[PDB]
Amino acid sequence: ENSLEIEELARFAVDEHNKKENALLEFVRVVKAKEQIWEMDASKETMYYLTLEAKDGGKKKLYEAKVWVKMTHWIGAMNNFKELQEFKP
Amino acid sequence: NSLEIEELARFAVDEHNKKENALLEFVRVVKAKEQIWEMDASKETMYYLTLEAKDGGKKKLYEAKVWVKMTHWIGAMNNFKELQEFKPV
Amino acid sequence: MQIFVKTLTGKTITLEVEPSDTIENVKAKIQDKEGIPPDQQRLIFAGKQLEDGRTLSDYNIQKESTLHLVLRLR
Amino acid sequence: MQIFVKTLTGKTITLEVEPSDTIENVKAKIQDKEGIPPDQQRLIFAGKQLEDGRTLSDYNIQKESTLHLVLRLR
Repeated sequence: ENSLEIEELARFAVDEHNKKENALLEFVRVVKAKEQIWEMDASKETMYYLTLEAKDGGKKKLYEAKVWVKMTHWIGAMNNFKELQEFKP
Repeated sequence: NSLEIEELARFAVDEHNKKENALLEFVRVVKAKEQIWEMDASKETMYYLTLEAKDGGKKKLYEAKVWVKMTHWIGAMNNFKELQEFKPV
Repeated sequence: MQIFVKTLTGKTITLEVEPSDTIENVKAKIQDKEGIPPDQQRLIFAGKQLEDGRTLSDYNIQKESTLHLVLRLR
Repeated sequence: MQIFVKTLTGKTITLEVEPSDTIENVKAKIQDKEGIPPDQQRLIFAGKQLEDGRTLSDYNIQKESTLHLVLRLR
């Protein structure tokens, strides 16, 4: 929800897309970010819709990826699950 | 790394304090031993942390056992960690 | 009332229950709808493991509340 | 051989299988031992989603390998 955590989620999106399509995208930066959050007491579900710039052929191009991140914690433990939901130009 | 172990120890202390309504003050990590399971993707870890914590205000020594399972597949990553046992020396 | 049951990954189902109903009955509903036996269901709410003997109102599980479900694999 | 199936929390069950067995058959073993319907079982290995049609040898799931299981509530 801050620019450091968004930077890491964007690098996650680009890396996972690269591994999913055998692409070789060079992450440049995150231009815009939109998020949907549910913040139930002791839980945080988040769908991140990040529009970032990455250079596919060496020249920058613009892609929007949506990464799902669910932070579930209970009295003894916490889970942090994240999942790349979509990558698209 | 010593930061990730420090954060796992603070995790153990926070979760135990929440488990017994105790108020233990994390001091430092003195000794750490871990058992690691590896595989192509997931890395399972049982941490046996010997930490210093203040009970009444004076430092005391506690041994904590944290189970940490990081599971990631194409497109996603899971990070589950769980305080399995907390006991002094 | 309607409540939600989610897993650690965010998969969600919705069950119609009453605050008089017991956690055993809720787990039986999860068995009927999704097919997971109640002996495998470890239900979580308000940062607590739920006991099959107590009711939803005991744990202050109001209408439209969301629980989380972790598999036990007994 | 014996293989492991673990959940995201680190709870582990063990199934005795042969490399000829199918992911559908593995999910049938999981149903028999733990009772979770195969249609709810999404099996993960080597950073890949496992399909009910392919075999363990297709995925190079040798002895003492571990799969992961995520509940779907589909």
